[PDB]
Amino acid sequence: SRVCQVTGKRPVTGNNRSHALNATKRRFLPNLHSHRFWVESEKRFVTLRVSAKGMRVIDKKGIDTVLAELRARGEKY
Amino acid sequence: AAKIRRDDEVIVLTGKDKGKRGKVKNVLSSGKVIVEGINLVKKHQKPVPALNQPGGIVEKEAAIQVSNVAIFNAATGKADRVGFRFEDGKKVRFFKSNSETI
Amino acid sequence: MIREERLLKVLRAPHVSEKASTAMEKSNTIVLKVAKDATKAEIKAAVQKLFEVEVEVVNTLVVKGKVKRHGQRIGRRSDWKKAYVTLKE
Amino acid sequence: MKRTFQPSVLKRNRSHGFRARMATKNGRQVLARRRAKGRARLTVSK
Amino acid sequence: MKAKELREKSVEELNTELLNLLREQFNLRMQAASGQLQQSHLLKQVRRDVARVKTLLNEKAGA
RNA sequence: UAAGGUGAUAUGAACCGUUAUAACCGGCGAUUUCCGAAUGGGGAAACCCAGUGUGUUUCGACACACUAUCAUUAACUGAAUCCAUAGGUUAAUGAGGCGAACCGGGGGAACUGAAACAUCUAAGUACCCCGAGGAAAAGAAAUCAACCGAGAUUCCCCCAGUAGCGGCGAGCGAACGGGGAGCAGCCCAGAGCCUGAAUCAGUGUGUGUGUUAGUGGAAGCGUCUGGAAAGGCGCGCGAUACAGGGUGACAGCCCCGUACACAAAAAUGCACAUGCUGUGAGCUCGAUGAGUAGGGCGGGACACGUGGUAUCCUGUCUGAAUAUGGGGGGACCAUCCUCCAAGGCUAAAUACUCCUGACUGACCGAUAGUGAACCAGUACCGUGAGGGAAAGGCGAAAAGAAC
RNA sequence: AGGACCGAACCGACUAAUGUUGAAAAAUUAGCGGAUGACUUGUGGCUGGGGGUGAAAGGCCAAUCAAACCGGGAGAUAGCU
RNA sequence: CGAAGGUGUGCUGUGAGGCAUGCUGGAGGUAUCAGAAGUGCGAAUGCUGACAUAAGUAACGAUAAAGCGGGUGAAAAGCCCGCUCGCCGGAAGACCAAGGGUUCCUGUCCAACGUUAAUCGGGGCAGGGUGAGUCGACCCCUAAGGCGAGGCCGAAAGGCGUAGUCGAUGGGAAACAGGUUAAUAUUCCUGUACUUGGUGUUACUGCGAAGGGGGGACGGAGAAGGCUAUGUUGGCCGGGCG
RNA sequence: UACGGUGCUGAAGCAACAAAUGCCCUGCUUCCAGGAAAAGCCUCUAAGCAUCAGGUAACAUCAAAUCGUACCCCAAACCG
Repeated sequence: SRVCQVTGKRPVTGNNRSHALNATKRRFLPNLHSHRFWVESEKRFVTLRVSAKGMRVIDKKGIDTVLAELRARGEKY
Repeated sequence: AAKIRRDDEVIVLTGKDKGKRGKVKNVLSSGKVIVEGINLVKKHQKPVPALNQPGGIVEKEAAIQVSNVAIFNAATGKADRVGFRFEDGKKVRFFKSNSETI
Repeated sequence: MIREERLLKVLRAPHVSEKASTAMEKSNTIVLKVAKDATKAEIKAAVQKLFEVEVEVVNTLVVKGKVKRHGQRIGRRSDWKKAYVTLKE
Repeated sequence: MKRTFQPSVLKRNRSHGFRARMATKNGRQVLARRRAKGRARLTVSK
Repeated sequence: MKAKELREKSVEELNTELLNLLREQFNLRMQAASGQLQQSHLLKQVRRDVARVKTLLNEKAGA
């Protein structure tokens, strides 16, 4: 669905409050983006569906670490 | 665990025929016995053709309860309560109020 | 084998009726009430095993027992199969 | 005058049958309510 | 028959006596549906004997 | 246990046993058609058609086994593309649906009150969905307190309709602290001493205690009434039993029971001891959880509606220090106080009854009580989801009216 | 040849009468319009509740339609009888 | 040697009420003083049941039409039989699908059902009856459309969809005539046939598919030809002469 | 003769004419609005097979299972 595959950002719900504080139910959607990554360990290009915060996690720790944690969650990469 | 059994000789205690005595023909599942010569009921038998055809007013022996009858002690001259003692390995009946096994 | 047990199990009753007696005197065909599944070949094998006779063909039919009423209780009767077996002369 | 129930067993068993209920989630919910209340004829499967 | 009397028996004889019981069963239900058999009760006990034999067919052979 | 049985309306005919494999009861087995998660494909549920291999063929066919889909592992393979993956096959292991209520999470109303109504209330309630257990959640301080100190969580009585929140309206409503119930602490982020060391899951053996069949079980007679005595009159007896049910009217002494004393071949619940399989025990030392805390924007939760509003959670955009350090003490600042987040495990006290047994009732007695005391979710109505009744009593016994 | 003509089947429903606790919760009788098409019909599908469908009346959606039916919030609320 | 309940009668209190008692009934009721209440009905277009009124009133369901004799029986306008009359005849006839499910036939019955009677019936009760290589289903193939491994998408539920797999209302091979029972007949019997598979035997030889190609394979209107179903007349045969 | 009917015996069994909406016609002619799909059937080879296996014809034998069949079907039996 609309799930960050690295970080797990489920689309949450919320109240939309206008200037007169009239509540209307709305949905918060993450900044999901499909990305093609390069791993020199597999030496190829993988396809993930991540968010920008997830992209910064890919920047900070190694992609070989995030891939093994994704395999620890038993997910698909 | 039944106190009165089939070929006993009993007396009734509550009934129009109180004090009279007879042999037991049958013990039914309801908790009723059939005693010979004691309960007499006039059945108006409607005869069916494809069988023996009496017609008439016939006589049968109806039922009275197990609680009403009592085992005649046949030595004392009146009734007695009966219990279950353990004589040699079969559990047996015995007359109460004197040490007598039936 | 249970095949022998099957052919011993199939045949239930010989059938007695007016159309039964008419077909029996006319074309030497007996009428039998059989089991529920009781196919053609199993019926023919069972009569040729058990009555020790000759058989040409067998005509099968399934008949529905009538929906009777007893007091207020409706009861649909059993559902049995009848087979006309045409013996040889 | 042409009444509203002009019956046929094919549309009847295709719409309200057993398997058309069992293939659907809310159909299985309907059958579970019908069993919990305890009706004799469950659906029109006949 | 009585249970130990079938416990001592052997399996091929168990099968032949099964088939003899079934043939006996067939003759009885044919005579019963014809109008014979004053004694109907025979039929019932015959069925029970078949059951007893088949019970040993699942125990004298193997569970 | 057993001298009586073949379930009931519902009698019969035919037989079984009576001193013991007639019946009834209890543990464990065997069989368990077809549909049904339905599992070989399909489908209008209770049906249609298969295939692979075995071994029986009287040569026309038989009977049994397996064959779904996914997750995980393993092994043969294995493309564009050399490699190597994707993919494919086979096997093994697990999952699947049903169920009354409780619990946790994901979503989430409006009628209604405000004597209109939009903020608010109703209410995170109804309902939908997911998941698990006999309970579940939480849970071992980056906690409260006040310069005094306590020690995880949960639940009940107070505090308290109190401080507060609020078109400051309707309403919502704490905590600190006190008294109880119950008590429990841990391990990884790591190395050398250690390898059956203080435990716990799973096996057997041993004892006891319960459960699933059961056994013994006290003590009385006469007379009048009456259809019948259990009533009245008279005279006795039992009671670790006078709870109760029946018997031809109300029975402690007529029957079944009750108090009481027992009883297991077999199978299992519970704790206890005794052994296997895994597991480390405990020291000396180093470490102590990063796109994280905090922030800017927009929401949500704490009693707290953005308010002067701390705290937690976050969708988005950022971004530390890392014990010479960091949080919290209800804007905020300095000093004091106490604790060490960004990793987890954990019994009991707690809410529940689809169901099993006993026992109780200033609860009902056929228009009441469950809708249903009776063959009731039935008859009937509706395409359907769904709706849904009416209906007890002869007598002590059918002796149910021969003729 | 014809969204041609007259006219049965078939599809409708313009007029009058009888019906109104009917024979019938929409009819019958005597007339009437179309009748080779923008027709009619048998079978089997599909679209659904603030939605479907509509040669458009707010018409039809199981005799119910300016928002179906069934269960549930719910014993809504009622300054009214 | 007679409780509650039912039904009268007589005394009694200011009132709700009470007390005594005849008869029916046939086994329960309960003083006094306290206690708890599902505690008191004439109305709610109240609810359920029973019964009234209109009332022995309207009506008896098409204006196709009945009449007589004989039968059966306790009873005949309605049933069976006969003879006339009358109605439909592009149906009010003969078969089917769909839809019902025993309503079909025989014996027996008339309490309920039949807008009356009923000996009758689609009613009660018992018994009997549905025979398939060729008709139809199932089976092969597909349309609209449904489901749909992977897949894509979606807070969950799930949505769509590829391979496939289902889906006749369509495409695929096969049988006719006559006879017969009360109830079945293109199914049973008589006569004459045809299809599609299997195995083996004989003779000639390349077969092999899921791939290719043809074929299946298709609109409306019009008009004419050839024919037949079928009908009329004449002949032929049988009977008649009223 | 149950009195309904069973069983027996059976002559002719041609011609002309009329003729359809039925068959040739899943034709012919014309018109624009341009008029289903796959299989059984016929044929062609691919991998593979190659004494064979198959295939063709002939002959013999066997099989064709299972389910529905009664009755109404413009109605007293279907929906009202």
